[PDB]
Amino acid sequence: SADLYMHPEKWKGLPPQRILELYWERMARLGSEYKPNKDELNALLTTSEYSNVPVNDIKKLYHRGEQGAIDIKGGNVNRDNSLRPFMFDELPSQAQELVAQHREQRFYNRLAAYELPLLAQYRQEYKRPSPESHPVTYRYTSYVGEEHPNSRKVVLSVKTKELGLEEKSLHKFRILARSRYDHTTDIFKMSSDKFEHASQNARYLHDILQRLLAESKDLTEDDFSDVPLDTRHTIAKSLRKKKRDYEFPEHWKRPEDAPKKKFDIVDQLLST
Amino acid sequence: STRPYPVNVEAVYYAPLKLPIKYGDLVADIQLRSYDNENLDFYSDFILRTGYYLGIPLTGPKPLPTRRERWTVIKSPFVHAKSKENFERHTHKRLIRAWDTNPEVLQMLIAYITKHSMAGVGMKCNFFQRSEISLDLGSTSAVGQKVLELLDSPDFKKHLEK
Amino acid sequence: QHYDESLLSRYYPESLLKSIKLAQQTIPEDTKFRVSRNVEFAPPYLDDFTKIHPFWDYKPGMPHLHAQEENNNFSIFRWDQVQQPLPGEGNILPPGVSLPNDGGRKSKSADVAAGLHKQTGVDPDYITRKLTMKPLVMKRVSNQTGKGKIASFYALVVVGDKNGMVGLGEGKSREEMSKAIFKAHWDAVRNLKEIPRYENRTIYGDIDFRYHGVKLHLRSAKPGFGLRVNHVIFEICECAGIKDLSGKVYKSRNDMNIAKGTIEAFTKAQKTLDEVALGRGKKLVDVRKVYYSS
Amino acid sequence: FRHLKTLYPDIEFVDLEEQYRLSMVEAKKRRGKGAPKKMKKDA
Amino acid sequence: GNINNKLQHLNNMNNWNTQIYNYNKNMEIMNTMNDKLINKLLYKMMTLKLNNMNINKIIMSKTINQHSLNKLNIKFYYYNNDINNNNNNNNNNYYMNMMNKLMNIMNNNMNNNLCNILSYYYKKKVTIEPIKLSYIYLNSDIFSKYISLNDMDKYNNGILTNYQRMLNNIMPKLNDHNISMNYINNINNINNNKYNNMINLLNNNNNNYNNNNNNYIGNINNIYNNMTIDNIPMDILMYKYLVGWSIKFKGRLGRTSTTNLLNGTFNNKKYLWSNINNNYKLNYIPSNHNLYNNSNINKNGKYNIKVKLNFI
RNA sequence: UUACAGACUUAAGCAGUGGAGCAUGUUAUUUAAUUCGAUAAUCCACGACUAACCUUACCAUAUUUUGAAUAUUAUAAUAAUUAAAUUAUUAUAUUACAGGCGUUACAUUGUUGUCUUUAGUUCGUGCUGCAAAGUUUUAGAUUAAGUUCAUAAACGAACAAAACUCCAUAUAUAUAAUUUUAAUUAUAUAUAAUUUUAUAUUAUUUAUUAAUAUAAAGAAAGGAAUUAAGACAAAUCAUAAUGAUCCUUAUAAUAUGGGUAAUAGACGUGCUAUAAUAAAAUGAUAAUAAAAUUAUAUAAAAUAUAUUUAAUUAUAUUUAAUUAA
Ligand SMILES: [K+]
Ligand SMILES: [K+]
Ligand SMILES: [K+]
Ligand SMILES: [Mg+2]
Ligand SMILES: [Mg+2]
Ligand SMILES: [Mg+2]
Ligand SMILES: [Mg+2]
Ligand SMILES: [Mg+2]
Ligand SMILES: [Mg+2]
Ligand SMILES: [Mg+2]
Ligand SMILES: [Mg+2]
Ligand SMILES: [Mg+2]
Ligand SMILES: [Mg+2]
Ligand SMILES: [Mg+2]
Ligand SMILES: [Mg+2]
Ligand SMILES: [Mg+2]
Ligand SMILES: [Mg+2]
Repeated sequence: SADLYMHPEKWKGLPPQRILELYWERMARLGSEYKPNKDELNALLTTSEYSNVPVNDIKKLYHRGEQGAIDIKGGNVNRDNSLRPFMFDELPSQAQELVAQHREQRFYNRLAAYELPLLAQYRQEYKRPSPESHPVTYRYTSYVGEEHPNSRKVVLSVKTKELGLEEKSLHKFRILARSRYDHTTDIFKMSSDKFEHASQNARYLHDILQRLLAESKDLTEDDFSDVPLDTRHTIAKSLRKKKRDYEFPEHWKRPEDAPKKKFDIVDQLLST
Repeated sequence: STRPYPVNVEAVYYAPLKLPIKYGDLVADIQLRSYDNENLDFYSDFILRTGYYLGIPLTGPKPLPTRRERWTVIKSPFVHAKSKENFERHTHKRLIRAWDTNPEVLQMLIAYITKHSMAGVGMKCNFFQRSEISLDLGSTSAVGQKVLELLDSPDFKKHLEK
Repeated sequence: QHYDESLLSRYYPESLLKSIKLAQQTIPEDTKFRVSRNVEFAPPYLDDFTKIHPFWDYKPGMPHLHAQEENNNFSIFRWDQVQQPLPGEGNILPPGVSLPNDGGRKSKSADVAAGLHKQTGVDPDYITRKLTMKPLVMKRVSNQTGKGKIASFYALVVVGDKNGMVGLGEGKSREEMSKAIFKAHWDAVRNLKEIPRYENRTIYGDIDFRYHGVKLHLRSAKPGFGLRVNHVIFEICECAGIKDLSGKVYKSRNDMNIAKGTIEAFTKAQKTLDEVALGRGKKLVDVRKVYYSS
Repeated sequence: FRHLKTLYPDIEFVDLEEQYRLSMVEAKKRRGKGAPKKMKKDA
Repeated sequence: GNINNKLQHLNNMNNWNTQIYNYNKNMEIMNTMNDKLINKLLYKMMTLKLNNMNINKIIMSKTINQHSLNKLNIKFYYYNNDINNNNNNNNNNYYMNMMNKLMNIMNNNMNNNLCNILSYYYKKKVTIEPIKLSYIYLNSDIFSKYISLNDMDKYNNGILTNYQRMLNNIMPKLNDHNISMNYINNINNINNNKYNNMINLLNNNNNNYNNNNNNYIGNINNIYNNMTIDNIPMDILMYKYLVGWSIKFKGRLGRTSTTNLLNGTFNNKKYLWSNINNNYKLNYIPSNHNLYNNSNINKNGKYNIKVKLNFI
């Protein structure tokens, strides 16, 4: 069990190595908050044969620590094996990096073989929103694993001809949108990042849309029919982009010069 | 009989499968960025495999133009501004697009690929939600407040007196 | 290919059967898989990925970028050993290389014996067991170059079996004196020669030999006389197997030239009684030996 | 580093940079090149 | 082939100690600054003392900070020479030496693990993976630090004739050419084993119209016959054998003196005899070569230890 | 000191420098200060990729004294631990000190400038000389050139290198539901050349050869990076770091203002100009680019004023879109 290391009373009867593993886990997990326990020492004394350590030493080592072991050793002078000869038993650190790369690849391969297939239980059939009842598009942005100010930005885009506005009200809507309407594409796009949360900004754009639609549909005082649509903003945008608006002349086409498929008996015979 | 290798294991040895786009309703744009292409491409391939099993038609990874940043330094610490060293950083970009998918399934994709992300890869996701014109329940600055407080303080009210 | 659950359930673990069933219901049997020539997702070898390799996979319980355990559920509490030992045999010893287990048990005589056997065909056992090597000259020489004085170690050694075979070798090394002695020991064995010995104890008569500036006067001696000669000549006689000898060195007493002169004298300045008899067609009798014969 | 002696009482860490500085201070005291006692504002 | 396989080339992402990309450039600068500071802090946590005369110095390499979308993994290599209890007994199985105590506070300690403290500094999940290297000449960074900090009594009055000799007998002088040619033969054999597998699987036929569009050759088993994890992986791994090493000294050990020790190979022949192509790390360092410098202070002052290892 | 070779130079050509004004650096001088270097080649728009304050290192005046660090010992305020003591944090105080663009690049780490030469160095074995040493043909041939090849009691190996390579270019495959469109593109992978072939001529060491021309095939024509050694004890202690030595109510720290922008002469490097193979206006279904930049922002269109019909230019008002193929 996960909490077994915290209950040395229950260690009695466990195999020798399991008791040592639970003794090492209690020391690693507690650290400076580790206090010797009698039950723990009793279990460790039972492993004096699995390790061949004198039962007396176990007690000292269990109460003294590294210092106790240094005394049992009799000295603290071990040869300096820092330039010992290589025994072709370990890999260089640069080769261990290439093995790590391969450990990662295999980790992903295993996920794709046996974990990704389980995701098919969550398949849901696309419930397409009708293009006519849902003409507005809200773009949200999310920077995964990052705090980015632009994540709050919300964009609203709709085709004016899909708003269900009459002819006169459609004209007033386009006049009042000003630079936010592109006559060439018929797209009305407005974005807001004024608020701190995207949900707040989405409502703000929604509220403005309702206000603009109400004013455009209230033609009791002014309809702005005399005022023609101003496209100067769109023209400026078009001049900054390159226009490849030329097509091959149709009267230049020579369909009689195209290669004619040849007759291949083998392919004709291999099909029967 | 030899050991059978099922289709799930075999798929790992071949290019990721892609589901056909039926309607063309773009639901999300996932842009991946890294300073190296190798992890970027590997991770992009993994996303396509995750989406397939989730039932998400995916396109890409479309390679976007690599951005290059440049810095020119003088090699010497104090003088000798005639020998200059060049340094650069390349941002590699990939675009994976999702189509004709419900929002819940799309969030599962983003959650899973986030849990199993690679080092040095960044991810921006633009979600597109088609909505109705009229919705139900919908979808003051610090400086201004201090100005009002300041204009009420005695050091300012003592002048505004008319 | 799609396989029935029965077959797949006899090779793959139960925990992985559900994934195989779902994959065989989502991937149509008529799928034409294509090979990617940009990104290599799979390894270069076949693997079902059903078993965790103790080395090629991440160690269960070890922290790493893709560890799936929670930070409070790692199971590596001992850090005194390498967590993932090398796979298979446990070593990467290149084919044709040997693990340097024993060092210092190598014998410069055995290294000379092995190399010389491969290069000249001499028996290793004779070199390592029958031959005795004695350094005669060990000094440092120097060459003046533009970079500076380059020092070198010079070693002159004599080898012999104490039974007539003796050889002189020279060696140079810029690194250490031990390498110079190894080369000299190597050279000496290649120069092994047989020297005539009268009764296997002394030389035939007297020798007055001139080697460059060295004047060597060697006289044969009675049995039990011992070696009463220059110290350089003494060592050579010991290796060669000369027991009784008297002599004096005149003019130049350079050790190097005494050793070479002595070896040359023992070969070019001696004539056996048998060789003298055959050349002259006469019988030569050792009176002392006949006096004690039957 | 100063917070390590209370976060991990069991472990005794050594700051070699700090230790090197303290040794240079004692050495200068022994050569008579120590620092003058700082004047007190009270004076 | 070499750059299309994870076992035959070093990913360029590994050339940088901070492996990160954030759209928010400010957060990326902050993470980079945080990685240097933590690296400095960890260097200060490697020196431990049990008693006045028992100071254990663990040699740590620079940290590899793997920043993913959800977590940060701090990977570093460390070398520790266990000089307190280097016996043949199992007494070490009943107490935690100082190095185990230090490694267990990285992730295991339930109350004050360093990962949780760092998780608040970085505002993301953090893991630390210490990897033990058994020799000091397997990593250029560890090797330089050991010499600089531990071998001073050997080169402070000139390079001892025994010290240099040890630094020249560390590795047997492997013949780089035969090792390079053995590697190229193994690649050719593996490449010729797969071509034969497909040629046979095609000549045996494993819709004629469909026999002009699809490229599916057949069962995965047959295509990869005799290509398993027991023979392919270990034969293609690169940078597996140390073939050269140069250790330089400099500074004041009343004028600075420089001593250079050079022993072995400083090139790779796998790139000349085969279509495999070399890569430059950071666009100026060859891939086989790993160079690091470590300085320290003595009575005279600063001296630098410059070590360069060539792994092919 | 000899000969040869190599560049170095020179020539030719284009545009300049040297002359005028101004910008800028330096010198000199001045100044309370005009901070300090660098200062032949290898300083002089150099450090410096921006000196109004800041930056700042200088000057005047005023002000601070354990100061930014670590540790020790007290005192408290606070939270836990432990049966009121302990431990944590914080503040204050205490003393070792902290701090120093103070001196020393000719004490240093690191970095850099300038140059030379690389078939360069070492190692192994063999061979010659008693030996220190030498390793011999050879002062080889050839190329623009290690370029390519040949050869000798030398033969190998290792690096040094060259190269391999990466880039560019040409082509192929993959990716993009061709409205993030530039598909005439983007970026991953792979291929390609260090070009090849024949033909006549001219030389040769004539052979299984070079120099040329000629026809044929091809998109094929350019770059890169790094070092091997050594010298100038060349630059830097002012990017940061170290020893020694000096300051410690001051050579440390902060604020206000000033200076670094002074001006006789001299020098370096630039800009503008001295008119007609050249300057100035105008050119709206808008002739024709590339590479960069925009969350410590890039700012459209419109309107107003200068200002006149309008345009143009400058600024204001307003702040559309985009945090980006
Ligand atoms: K030799
Ligand atoms: K000023
Ligand atoms: K003019
Ligand atoms: Mg806006
Ligand atoms: Mg305009
Ligand atoms: Mg644009
Ligand atoms: Mg000021
Ligand atoms: Mg100022
Ligand atoms: Mg000081
Ligand atoms: Mg000062
Ligand atoms: Mg100077
Ligand atoms: Mg000789
Ligand atoms: Mg197009
Ligand atoms: Mg100035
Ligand atoms: Mg003009
Ligand atoms: Mg135009
Ligand atoms: Mg405008």
